[PDB]
Amino acid sequence: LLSVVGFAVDLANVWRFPYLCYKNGGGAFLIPYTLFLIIAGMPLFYMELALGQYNREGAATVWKICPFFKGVGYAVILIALYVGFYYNVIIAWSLYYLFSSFTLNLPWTDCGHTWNSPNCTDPKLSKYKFTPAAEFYERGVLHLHESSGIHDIGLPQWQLLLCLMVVVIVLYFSLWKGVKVWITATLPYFVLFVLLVHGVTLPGASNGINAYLHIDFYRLKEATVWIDAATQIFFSLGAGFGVLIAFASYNKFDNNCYRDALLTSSINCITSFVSGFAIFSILGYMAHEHKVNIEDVATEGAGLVFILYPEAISTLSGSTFWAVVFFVMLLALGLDSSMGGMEAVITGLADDFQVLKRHRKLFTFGVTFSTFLLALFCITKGGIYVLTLLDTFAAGTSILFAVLMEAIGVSWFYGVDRFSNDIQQMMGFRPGLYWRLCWKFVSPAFLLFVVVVSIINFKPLTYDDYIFPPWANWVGWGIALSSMVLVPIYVIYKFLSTQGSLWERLAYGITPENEHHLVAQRDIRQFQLQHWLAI
Ligand SMILES: *[C@@H]1O[C@H](CO)[C@@H](O)[C@H](O)[C@H]1NC(C)=O
Ligand SMILES: N=C(N)NCc1cccc(I)c1
Repeated sequence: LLSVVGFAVDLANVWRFPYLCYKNGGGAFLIPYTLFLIIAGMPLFYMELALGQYNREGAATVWKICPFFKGVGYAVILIALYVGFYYNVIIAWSLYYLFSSFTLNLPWTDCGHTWNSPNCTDPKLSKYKFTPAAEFYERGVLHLHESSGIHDIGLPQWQLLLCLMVVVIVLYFSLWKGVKVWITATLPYFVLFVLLVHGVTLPGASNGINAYLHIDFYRLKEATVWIDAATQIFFSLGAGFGVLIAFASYNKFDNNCYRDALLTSSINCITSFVSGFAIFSILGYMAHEHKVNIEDVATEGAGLVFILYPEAISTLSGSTFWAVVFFVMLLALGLDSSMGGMEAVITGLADDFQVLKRHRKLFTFGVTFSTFLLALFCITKGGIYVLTLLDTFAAGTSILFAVLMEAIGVSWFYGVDRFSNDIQQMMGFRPGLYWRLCWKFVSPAFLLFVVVVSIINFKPLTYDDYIFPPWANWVGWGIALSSMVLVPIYVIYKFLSTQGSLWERLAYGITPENEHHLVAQRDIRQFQLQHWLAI
């Protein structure tokens, strides 16, 4: 019953939300987060679920309702493929930490090991990169010290190569035949609650809680926090990768997508809040232990959780049991999230091409073995730089633009009243005025604003104290545009491939393929003002 908390929690909420929150202060990130969850996240979540469940198609072939928008399905499939590259490397880190967490002297506790620089500092006898946990993550896991930047990235690390190989083999044998246990669905919440309890009882964590609950508004005057919050909203819920549409493809018709959207968004909100709470309790405790400030006590990159959660584990009694339990939780959660993403990709491209649906094993090998070879850039010596580049640009302005185009193609060109009648046929009740106003007007306007301020207010990409070269930002914007350009390219392809006059081309591009016999009789809904004045 209610296998929804095992979809409402994913590696985003527990790995990416921590550093996005910490990077943007305390609750100054939580105000835009819940705002976008109320006006944009939940409406588009419910819209994607209803679309997939009604049309019975994946992310690419759901756009037979307005053919000019299939480029958006291609774009979200490419977003998912881009995210998988650096997303399986986080699972490789999880597996390496789980393998290293089977000793009784955890390697992130003392710093008399071999991966330690002569500049270590121990609070048991600061610059937040000379601590045993940070020096284990950077030099004992990543081997980042052997890399001068993103230009000088070495060869893929051997042991991380083994971990990534295991991860990719597991993903293949999970996805090679199946169309897709509850303990791996409730263990995230158990671990998060244990961590919350210990964090609130930690010494020095009151300061972290005060810093987390403190809402500074000069940070809200700027635009970085809003773009971060929007991107995290569409990264956590999954709207923008084709995962919700591909998973609703297999739902029953009478399934209540409304209550699933409501409950998933609510669990996501409370889970992210409790996750930030635990994270900042650990951060306050770390600032107390290392005798520094909370603002410069840890990294603001993707490896923040691999320094925070080991540091909290190192305090609990029986630290090895909790290390093993936490990293099994993280590994299983990441594996489920990656199964979801790769199954979104495979379902989209297999409902699009029937030869890809017939050869499920070969196509799964092609999708998995390609994200393995391209994840070899993120497991190099300077692969944290490639992972930062991808995390910044693979799902950035791209996913916002993609969900904006989904909302537009469903609300304005397909019809929001047509979509509402579809939903009323599926479940039995019209969505409601709040939902239609968010689908048609509110969510598209906010998404357009965020995309525009994301393109016009763009900060150059940096790691902790390392500035990426300009060509790195050019490469990142090329990665972001490789998906945002699929929509106009498909519009121009579908326009230059439809026989007929200009108006017949427009009609055939905006009319669902199920009703392409109407254009012959010149009966097009979108060509009347009544269609666009439907609220
Ligand atoms: C350690 O600190 C010294 C400062 O005297 C510096 O010269 C050296 O490069 C540092 N080694 C590292 C960061 O590995
Ligand atoms: N659960 C969310 N929101 N994302 C998970 C995800 C997305 C794209 C690709 C992969 I691999 C995994």
